[PDB]
Amino acid sequence: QVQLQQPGAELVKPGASVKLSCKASGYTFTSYWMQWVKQRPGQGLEWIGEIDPSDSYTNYNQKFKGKATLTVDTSSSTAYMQLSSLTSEDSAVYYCARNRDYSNNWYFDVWGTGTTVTVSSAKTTPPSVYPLAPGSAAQTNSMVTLGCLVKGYFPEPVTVTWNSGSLSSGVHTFPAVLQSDLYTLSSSVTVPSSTWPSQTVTCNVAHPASSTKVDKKIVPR
Amino acid sequence: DIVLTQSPASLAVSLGQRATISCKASQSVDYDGDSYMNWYQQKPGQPPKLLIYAASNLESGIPARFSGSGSGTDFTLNIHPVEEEDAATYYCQQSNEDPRTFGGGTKLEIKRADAAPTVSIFPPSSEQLTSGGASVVCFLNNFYPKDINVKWKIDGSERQNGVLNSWTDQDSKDSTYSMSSTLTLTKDEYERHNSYTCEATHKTSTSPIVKSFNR
Repeated sequence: QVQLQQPGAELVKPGASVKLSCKASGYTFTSYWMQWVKQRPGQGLEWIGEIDPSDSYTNYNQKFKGKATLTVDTSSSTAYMQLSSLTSEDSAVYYCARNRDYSNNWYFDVWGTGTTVTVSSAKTTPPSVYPLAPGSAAQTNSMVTLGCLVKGYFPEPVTVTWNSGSLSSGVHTFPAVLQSDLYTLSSSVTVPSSTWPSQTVTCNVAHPASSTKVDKKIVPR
Repeated sequence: DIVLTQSPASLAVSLGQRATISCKASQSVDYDGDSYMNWYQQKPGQPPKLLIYAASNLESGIPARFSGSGSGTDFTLNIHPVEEEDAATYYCQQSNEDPRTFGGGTKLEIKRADAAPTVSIFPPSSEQLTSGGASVVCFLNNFYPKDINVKWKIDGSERQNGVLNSWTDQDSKDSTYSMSSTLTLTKDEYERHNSYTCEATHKTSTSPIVKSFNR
């Protein structure tokens, strides 16, 4: 299984720098060039540069020459990108992607999970997770909607799954909203009325930047 | 460098219809009868996915309803017939010269039949109350169109400050939207009132949809 893995997030102080990593697996690492792309919400995708792992030959986008440095470790099958003297404008999701050549035409066929980088003097804040139980009805429905409130965290992102992922149907996760330098997000899951009261339903939240995990069980009111 | 321009930026198409996405190159991306135009698809919270390379080559595993055409400076991505899972954002990318560049992207939306929202209201959790704050939450699930608004009424009175609203992107198997409204007050404010109501205004109804609870 071809895979490109990247850490979920990085919180950096303005004027500082970071080394983003991208671990490859499932293929001959040196057999293909590695690409790095930048994605800012609303702006779209931007190409940073490429590197040939076999000899470490690099090619940069003029715009990033002197901001990004690419290297690789053919021993551990890892590719790297250092970003220096970061500014708010550098906040974004960074992707590493495998390149492929077709009749001289280059395209990227496998993309990494992406890394959310946030530039700010603000400090990491783990989320406060609260269970949202209905606690009322009139036997007017066959399905029940439960939820979880993830509030007051920084920075993005957070991962929410239900019953470690066993529950995937009828699940909605709402994009986070920022208010007062802190993000708030919520998630819902709709299960059968015969399921919940008796079967334990739990919400699992992971916040990569703070390395914290919280599991909250939904208990009827 | 060669700039790519995608038109439009947003598109709404009906199920079973044809969606045509345009991409304009500032300069020719041709070379030996080979157009170096690639197309990617990106769904919310996911990395981009390769659809077509070299302008008209369908990557393996990609449904035949997707096709690409063009040469020189004009390219189009065609989806016919469009399906629900096709709700996403599409980007073109050229690999003729350096630097490599992408188009602004085009968000595709599926037009389906109206759907009224399912409303759920949740009072604050005991855990949250111990902390001195109080958040009342309302979920407005699986509706269409996405046009909707929520009003919060406390003891019959409208409240506007401390309300955070968030919509999801179009569903992948439903083509419906969902949204959550969160009303946050201090524990003392919450404890002085008894009736908490959230009423939604959607086109599938002449009168508001009300959902409430009493402390």
